Amino acid sequence: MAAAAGGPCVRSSRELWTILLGRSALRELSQIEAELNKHWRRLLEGLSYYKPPSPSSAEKVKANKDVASPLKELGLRISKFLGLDEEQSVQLLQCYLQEDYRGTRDSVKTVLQDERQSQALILKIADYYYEERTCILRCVLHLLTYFQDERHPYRVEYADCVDKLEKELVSKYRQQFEELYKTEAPTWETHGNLMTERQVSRWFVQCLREQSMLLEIIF
Amino acid sequence: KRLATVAPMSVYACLGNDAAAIRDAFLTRLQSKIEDMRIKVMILEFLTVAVETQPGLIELFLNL
Repeated sequence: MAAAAGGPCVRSSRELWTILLGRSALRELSQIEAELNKHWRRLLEGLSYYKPPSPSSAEKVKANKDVASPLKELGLRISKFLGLDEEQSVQLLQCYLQEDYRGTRDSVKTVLQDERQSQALILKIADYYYEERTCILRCVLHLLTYFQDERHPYRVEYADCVDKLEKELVSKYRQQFEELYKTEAPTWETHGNLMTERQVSRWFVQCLREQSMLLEIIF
Repeated sequence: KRLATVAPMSVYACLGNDAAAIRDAFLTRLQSKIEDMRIKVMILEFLTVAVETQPGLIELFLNL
């Protein structure tokens, strides 16, 4: 509702990275502070970030959105293709907000967009999905580099510490690499013709990017 | 903005209908996410010139 209203803006992983960006500083003070502080244990368990669909998730999805039919169709579709959970899938679609960005990024007038088309929209949703996955690892990597340069709040339980939790990150992220390597091929769960030349490369690019940042955190 | 002030011409015609609409939205969105003071000033600055430098861009602003 609020998201639909646009009053709230869901922080995309992309924005979260941008705030984290090495040059960035000023952005880091605000809403991000709340986000980083948030207890939600996505950081501790990265896998949960793009968890596979579950009936628990399905239930949450229904409860979460009762408000609108239309978004729902897309979210279900995307959740289906990648096999990501519905709630998360809803969030991905929810970056509907960034439509404006979408239009401008498109090519120069040799076309006056075919933006409205469902096919075009879905391709971009996949685009958004790839963007989010890649950015999330990106965020985590910078987030740690950030913390391990003096900053108490996020660390907390990590105050001039004992380093059990934090050490745990290494093995955990490490496990993720297998998945990243595994994405040699796209999920055949996805529909055909979605796989354009562009998608294939972006899919692959996501694979490398996730691996790179994951490696960086572990290092 | 600087172009418009010196230029007063129709940015909108050249920009195109859709691009202008999308752009204006960006300016509002510009203010929103990180609530930077600087970012807010920019939108105000851009819009102020647009209104003053005639109506072509201006009507678009209000209309969503």
